[PDB]
Amino acid sequence: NYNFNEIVDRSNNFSSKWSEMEKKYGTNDLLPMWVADMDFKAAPCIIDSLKNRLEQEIYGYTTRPDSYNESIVNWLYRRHNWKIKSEWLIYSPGVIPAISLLINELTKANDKIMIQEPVYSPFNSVVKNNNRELIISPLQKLENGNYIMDYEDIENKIKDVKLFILCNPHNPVGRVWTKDELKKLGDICLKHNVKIISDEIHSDIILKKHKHIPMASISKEFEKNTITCMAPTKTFNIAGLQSSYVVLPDEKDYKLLDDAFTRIDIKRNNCFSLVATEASYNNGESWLESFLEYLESNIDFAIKYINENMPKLKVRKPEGTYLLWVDFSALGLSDEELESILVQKGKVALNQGNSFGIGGSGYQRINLACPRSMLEEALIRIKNAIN
Amino acid sequence: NYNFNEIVDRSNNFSSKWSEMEKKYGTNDLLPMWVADMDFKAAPCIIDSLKNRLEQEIYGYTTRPDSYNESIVNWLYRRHNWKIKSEWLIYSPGVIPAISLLINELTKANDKIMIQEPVYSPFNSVVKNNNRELIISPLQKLENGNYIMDYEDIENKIKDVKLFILCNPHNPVGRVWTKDELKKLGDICLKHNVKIISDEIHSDIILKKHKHIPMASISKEFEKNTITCMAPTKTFNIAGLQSSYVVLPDEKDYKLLDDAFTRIDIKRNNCFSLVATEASYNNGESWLESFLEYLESNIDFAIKYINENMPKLKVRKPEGTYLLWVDFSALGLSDEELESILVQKGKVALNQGNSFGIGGSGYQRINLACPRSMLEEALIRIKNAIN
Ligand SMILES: *Cc1c(COP(=O)(O)O)cnc(C)c1O
Ligand SMILES: *Cc1c(COP(=O)(O)O)cnc(C)c1O
Ligand SMILES: [Cl-]
Ligand SMILES: [Cl-]
Ligand SMILES: [Cl-]
Ligand SMILES: [Cl-]
Ligand SMILES: [Mg+2]
Ligand SMILES: [Mg+2]
Ligand SMILES: [Mg+2]
Ligand SMILES: [Mg+2]
Ligand SMILES: [Mg+2]
Ligand SMILES: [Mg+2]
Ligand SMILES: [Mg+2]
Ligand SMILES: [Mg+2]
Ligand SMILES: [Mg+2]
Repeated sequence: NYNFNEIVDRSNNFSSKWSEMEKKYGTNDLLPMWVADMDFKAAPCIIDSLKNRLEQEIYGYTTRPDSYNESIVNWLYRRHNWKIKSEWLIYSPGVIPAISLLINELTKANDKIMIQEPVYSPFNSVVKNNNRELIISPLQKLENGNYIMDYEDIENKIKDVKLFILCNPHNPVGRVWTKDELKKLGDICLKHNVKIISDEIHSDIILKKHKHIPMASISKEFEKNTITCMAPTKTFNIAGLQSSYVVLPDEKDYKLLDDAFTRIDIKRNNCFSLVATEASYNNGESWLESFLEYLESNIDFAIKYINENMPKLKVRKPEGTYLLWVDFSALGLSDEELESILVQKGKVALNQGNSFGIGGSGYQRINLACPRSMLEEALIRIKNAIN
Repeated sequence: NYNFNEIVDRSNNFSSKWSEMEKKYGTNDLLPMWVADMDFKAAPCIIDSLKNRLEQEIYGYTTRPDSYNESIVNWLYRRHNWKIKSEWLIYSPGVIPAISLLINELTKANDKIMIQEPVYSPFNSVVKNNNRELIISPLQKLENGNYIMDYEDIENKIKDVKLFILCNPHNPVGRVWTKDELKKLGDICLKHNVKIISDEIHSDIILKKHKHIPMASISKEFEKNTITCMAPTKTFNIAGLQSSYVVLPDEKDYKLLDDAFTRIDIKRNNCFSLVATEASYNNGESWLESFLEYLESNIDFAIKYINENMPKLKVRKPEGTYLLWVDFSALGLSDEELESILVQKGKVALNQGNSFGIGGSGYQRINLACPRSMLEEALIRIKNAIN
């Protein structure tokens, strides 16, 4: 037991979630339920690792000890049944930096790169900002409200594509893809000699009855065709420490990314990231399991509240991530109108669905990694906004 | 007064200086006097800013409050008499990453970039790793042992150059360029429409009777032709925190670098870098002044020791930086022989002059930002090596 009910003031915590809404929504005087970090304290093991490193009193250039990558190897093996080699790992300050460099190195200007919308908006922008062409294969929104891949669409568009960027679990719709769904996609990509970059940052935030399957874990051929991005940051609420890794089982790919990070001279973890990453994987599993029980309770509470109190809204329980994807289309409001009522009448900040691209219109994304009290206040504000 | 004589054992401090010699020198069992970080504890104000941040116990995405760039603006004004606008500042995790992106955006493949050797080795590799053409204008080593710029050579090689990368103060030779030296260089570059990137990371480490002059501060004409990189990291020994900034008074340059950082999605300080940077500039001046007295004492001690005890070596007192550039050529040993006898017999790890490019042969670089006891030991081991 860790006390996830505890409310922590973040008004003095140099938090973008609490302090950068003015830019985006027009004011900071809103209840923030938008950007994906949590309103929970880091695991005690993380905090103590930071304290111990702080007490050294010298903060020079940091070497990466073998125990760091060993912690990552062991995490992936015991949590995801995927045994990797330490030699396959590259440090990156974040997932999107790594994907950016990978796009620059693995493709030529104007090459086609495929994603599936609605999705995390940096997928769309990182392609365009690198002067490659973005090809969107929208997820299919079924008449039952759920989302699946559009395999027929992918096969129709795949012929001149060079890379496919997968979100697994998929933010914002909350899908934890099954082995069979991943096998179908992976076989298509292999048939067409398309490499997959799998963004698996949400890999540890998986609800009951679901299991994360790394795309690269399915078979040795999928392993060699997949470059995987993961991090401790979403799992343990340590984005402010900046730490991620890339698993590249193909040495040609490894060399290209290693050379790219040499080119921009980004090689070392900061000193706190170093210790917190190792501490989170070696010692954070008990906190994580407790977090996932608390999160599932928040999810169930939120869905029940919505279905009882805002019955015009439609919501499907996510299989993973701590983000809820809620359909407001029955209100008959344009996306701008919906944002305006939520901000001005509700005083609540949710992520606008349209920001995730095709299939986002009419939706809003709500962050449930917060104390129940804060979640309830958010739901009350939404109820007031739409009434 | 601060206790610079205190030895801080860095064996458990995940320090690259103490733990990465095996790669470069064959063995970890050497006294490290190479990589430029200090063997001193951080200023109290830094340690405590980190502790107070740590005790908030939430490490999510970090906003940059106005106070952070205000600290930088105020520092540049009161320390260097250079009044900048906060709107000119772009965050970078380091100086070389910023220069790398600057090179990619301000020039085309195979364009010419000029540097002055011997110089910090990333200046050479950042140009070549970006597939630009490197035009070296060696510094002129005078028969009195000092270094000046080779203006004739610059004028002869500059006609087709796009960018000039200036080191001010110049690592490793320790020059603090005078206003007149900088004016002469700047005018040559302006005549030929050559933009100057000025790496001024050593700007605060300035010895008595010398004064740092930002190239961009000389005039408005110079300001619009100059892009400046600075950081708290060398000053305050916080390279493990990762923080630097770029001053771009030209809005077109600002937009190109802003867009580059958007492309690789590196925008936010880590949470600890944020608080330490502001604390160092708002509260660290007293520590800095004390450090500069201790450093100058160490320099005077080392030069006296060398001239008395290793009289075939030649050394000139640095005007800036904490790095001592010592000529071993009178021993009649090759660079290879020299390196062997220092590592294997002295058991001392110095930076080999040849790593700094043209004009480095015969030289070794020693880091003097350590307790006197450690400096004495290094000098004793160098003496033992060459006897
Ligand atoms: C939050 C998030 C990230 C974070 O990216 P960084 O560049 O590591 O900050 C990456 N991918 C997805 C799908 C996310 O939701
Ligand atoms: C130490 C040093 C740097 C540091 O580079 P970062 O990329 O900030 O680590 C840059 N320039 C010079 C001249 C240096 O001596
Ligand atoms: Cl379904
Ligand atoms: Cl309703
Ligand atoms: Cl002489
Ligand atoms: Cl001698
Ligand atoms: Mg301790
Ligand atoms: Mg097959
Ligand atoms: Mg397997
Ligand atoms: Mg209903
Ligand atoms: Mg406090
Ligand atoms: Mg702000
Ligand atoms: Mg010209
Ligand atoms: Mg002599
Ligand atoms: Mg003595």
